[PDB]
This record gives sequence, C-alpha cells and structure tokens, in this order.
Amino acid sequence: TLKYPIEHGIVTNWD
Amino acid sequence: SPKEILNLTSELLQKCSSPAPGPGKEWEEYVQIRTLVEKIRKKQKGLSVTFDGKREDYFPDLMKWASENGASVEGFEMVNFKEEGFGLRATRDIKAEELFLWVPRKLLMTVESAKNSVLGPLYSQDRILQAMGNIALAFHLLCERASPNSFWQPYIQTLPSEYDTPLYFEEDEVRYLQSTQAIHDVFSQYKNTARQYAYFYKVIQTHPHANKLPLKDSFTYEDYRWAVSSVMTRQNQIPTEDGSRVTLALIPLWDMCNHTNGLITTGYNLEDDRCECVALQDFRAGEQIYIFYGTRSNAEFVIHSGFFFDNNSHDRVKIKLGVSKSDRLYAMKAEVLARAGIPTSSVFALHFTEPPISAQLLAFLRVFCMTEEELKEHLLGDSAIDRIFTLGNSEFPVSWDNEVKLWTFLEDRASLLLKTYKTTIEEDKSVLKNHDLSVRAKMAIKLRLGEKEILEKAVKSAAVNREYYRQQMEEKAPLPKYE
Ligand SMILES: Nc1ncnc2c1ncn2[C@@H]1O[C@H](CSCC[C@H](N)C(=O)O)[C@@H](O)[C@H]1O
Repeated sequence: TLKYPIEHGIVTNWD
Repeated sequence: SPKEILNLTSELLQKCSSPAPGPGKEWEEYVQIRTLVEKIRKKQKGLSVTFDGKREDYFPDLMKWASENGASVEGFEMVNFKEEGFGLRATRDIKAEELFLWVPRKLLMTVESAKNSVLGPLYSQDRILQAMGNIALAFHLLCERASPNSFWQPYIQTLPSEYDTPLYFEEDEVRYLQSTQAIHDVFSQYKNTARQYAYFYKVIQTHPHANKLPLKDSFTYEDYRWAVSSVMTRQNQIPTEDGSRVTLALIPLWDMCNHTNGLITTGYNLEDDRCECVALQDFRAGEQIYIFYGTRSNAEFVIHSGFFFDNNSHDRVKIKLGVSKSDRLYAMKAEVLARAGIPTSSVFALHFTEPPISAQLLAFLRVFCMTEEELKEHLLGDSAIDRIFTLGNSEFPVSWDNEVKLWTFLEDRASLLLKTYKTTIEEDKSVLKNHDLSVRAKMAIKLRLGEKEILEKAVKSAAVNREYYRQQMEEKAPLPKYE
C-alpha cells in the first residue's frame, strides 16, 4: 500500500 | 570571553578541517578534537534555552496543538518506559493494520519550513545549508527553540534534552570500540559535528545575513550537539506536496513511537497531505505502541539513533572484496561480473539471519572462484546468458568444486576478520556478565560483540556449506539444472 514509506531516523550523510 | 571563544572556535575549525590523518592516527586525532571541544564546552553555559517544567509537563500542550491541527490524539498516552524512554502506550485495544495515528503536514518541521523561517536569509546565502537538509533542520530546530512564540514550541518543549548518540559518550566508552568496523564512523561523526559547530559559530557571529538570527546572542556547542542529535535520531524523508521530489522532515507526536522488529507501516498520504501509521501488530490496552524504524544495522542504530537493539533481525557487518588485478583471469572475471551487473570490487554485507550472504555476494564469490573453462561457459554461446541468470541462486551451483572453493574462502576470510579484534566473543560476554556498566558502555560493548557474532555465524555457516558441497563432489552427484 505504502507508496511513500516513512523510515523513522533514516540515515543521512553529515559530510 | 567573546573574543576567547571566537579564537577557540577558530582553532577547532582549523583542526577539524584538516584532511584525514590515516586510519592508524584516527584515535589520536579524536582525542585531540575531544580535548578542544570539552575546553569550549566547559567555558559555555550548556543549552542556551532551557524550560522550567519537566518533560512530561509539556505533553498536554503537544496533544492540544496536534489536536487543533488535525492529528490523532485519542487512544494512547505518553509514558516514561525504562528501556526506551518516553513512548506511546495504548489506552484501548488497537488491532493490527488499524489506522490509529495520523499527522497533517502543517505540524511538520521541514526543509521548506526552515527556509521560510527566520533562518531564511542565512539559508539563502550559505552553500552548506542549501546542500545539507539535515543541517538545515538542526538550525531550524535551534532557531525555533530560541523563539518565544514559535508555532512549534509544543513540539520543541517535549523533545529530550540529552541523547545516547556517540557525541555524548565518554572517551572510555568509545575506547571499547577500538579495532571495530563501527569506530571509524564514530570518529567521523565527532569531527563533522565539531567542524560544523566551529564554522557556523564564526558565520553567526560575523556574517550580516545572520544578523537577525536568535542564535547571535547564544550558540553553544551543547546547542549544536543537541540539534544534530535531535535530527539524526528522528528525521524522516517525505515527498514534497506535489509528490515529485523528497525532503527531510521532523514529524511530531508520531516520532515518539519506539522501535520493534517488523515491517514499515507508516506512509505519506499525498491526497490528504498527512503522515499515516497503521498498527504494526495488535496492541492491547496497557501495551506500548511500537513501530518498525527500518532495516538498519545495530551500528546504524547506535551511531545515528542512539540505541542498541537486541535481536535486530537485520543486523549485518561489512566485508570488502574484489578481483585482484594480479589475477591471471581478471579480464574474464571482470567481464562476467559486468554482465551480471556486479562491480569488480565492492563492500558487501554479511548478515546475521539466514542466509548470511546475499544473491549478489554469492554471485560475486562464484565468479571469484571460477576456473577458466567455467568463465568461458558464462561468456560464450547460447547458454551463457542463462548461466549468468542463475549466478545468484543457491539452488543452481556452477559446479561442486566452485562451491567448495567459495565457502572455503568465506570461512577463511571471516575467521581472519575475527582475529583482527582486540577482544574475543568469550571475553566480551564475560565483561557484560561480570562488570557493572552504563547504558552507553553497554551499547559499545554489545556493538563490538555483535560484529564478532555475525562473523562467527558466517564461519559456522560456511563450514556447513563447505562440508555439504564436499560430499556432493565426493559422490559426484549430478548437478541441479535450472529449467
Ligand atoms: N527499542 C528501543 N530500545 C531502546 N531505545 C529506543 C528504542 N526505540 C527507540 N528508542 C529511543 O527512542 C529514540 C527515538 S525517538 C522515540 C521517542 C523517544 N524514546 C523519546 O523519549 O523522545 C532513540 O533515539 C532511542 O533513544
């Protein structure tokens, strides 16, 4: 169902 | 003192802008940076803005604000649990798949709201803010925290004041991670954060496009550590309103849910412009409401979410492998890999749950171990493409000999990796049993133990597979054929 799943605390690049 | 802090931040910027020192000097560098940061921090007054009430005194305001703006506020209550901290607790029975939480877009803090706030002028000029939405959210949080009548005050006043990200660890708590895969990322996090603090401290105290910021009166290292830790432990990617792109966001009320194993049940509803969460499992009244954060490893949970998750069914470690340019068969192996859509060298994963290696890594190791005649069969003729197609499939080996070779290699490589740790599995277990430790120290020790337990599981699995395929080769059993 989820076209746009939401990941709590999704990992991002900080540099 | 203003001139004194500015000079300490100048030195910190220079130190944390220096190139990588080499893996063997990264611990030394980390301690040096910690020394500078702690000297600055002890000369400052902590968080610039603190609140008079307790954390739980502000949850009624969060609920009223969320309610007035269309969010779900019935069926749960906020409870301070020992293991996870504050979280949501069901006050009625909630059935699996029931839509029980929703949060309209107007409540969110987004990159878009950061731009249109008092941060806007500096955002429009600073190349780093424009490129790094996570850093933009952190300053959005700090600017609204320092603004007496912020729309988001009910959210900011219910956020934690401290986190268990490694930025908060003591030196000796991080020292437990020496010789692991994870510690490099702890070093990077610390250096990145200190560099960013020093850079923006200078920008805010001198640049005119930051003249109107609420942070000019006070912007402490503790402020910045708090802000980036708030974002890293709870930020989310959501679609833009027109659904064409994605953006980062903080999602109030729903982000109070703690993590358990399962599947993602939270999605964005573009048509109605709100985040929606359905119940991951049945929750009876009095049970904590959990969500599944995502398929992250315990390394990622410790470093970026500030917790270690026992029985994480998605835990993994890295293993770097590549075909050597000195291989007489390099050209053929690289061509087979390219046709299979696999690079000639890559960082793969070893998994705790069965199976320990992915289809991609299995395919890589099969090619890595192929003979010249096997390689030719995957390159030439009307069955070559069919042979490529099964390379990731455990049920269809290239040959029994190929399997014995590749599991022998993996057993030996995982065993070698285990020998590069400064403690053993048995020693780590003794530490956890026979020492009394802080939450943070236990996070570090369990993380290094977990890395080794995954390697040890891979050794045992590879040994079972090796013996299975050795017997097939001894019996010269007919190979399976894909039909
Ligand atoms: N299963 C779990 N075990 C321990 N801590 C957890 C957890 N799931 C979530 N957390 C904690 O919750 C944070 C994510 S935000 C979730 C709400 C948070 N407990 C709060 O008091 O505001 C993480 O950074 C971690 O501190």
